[PDB]
Amino acid sequence: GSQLRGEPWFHGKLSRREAEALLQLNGDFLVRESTTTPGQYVLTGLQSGQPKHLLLVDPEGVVRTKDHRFESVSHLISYHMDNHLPIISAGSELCLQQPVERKL
Repeated sequence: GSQLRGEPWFHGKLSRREAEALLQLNGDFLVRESTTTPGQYVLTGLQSGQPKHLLLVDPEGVVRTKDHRFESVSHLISYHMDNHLPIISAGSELCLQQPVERKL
C-alpha cells in the first residue's frame, strides 16, 4: 500500500498478454508482478512495435539493472524516466517515456 503498490503505473498482478494490449505508442510502460507463477516484478514496454519484458530484482533489498542498484521499483522508474536514460539490456534499449496509468 504505502509504497510501490500505489503508483499510477503499477497495475498489480497484470497478465503478460493483457499488458501488451495496453501499449499503443513506443515508450509505453507499465509494471506488474510476476504472473506465470508470482514472485518479483516486470517492466513491460513497447519499442519498435514489439514489447520487451524486463525483470526487477532487489540487489540488496532494492531493485537493480545491468549496471545499477536502486532502493525500489519507484526509484528505478524516475532515474530512467526523469533523467531520460534508456534501459539497455542485451544491446536492446527500452525508453521509459509515458506511463500507461491505471484507469481511475
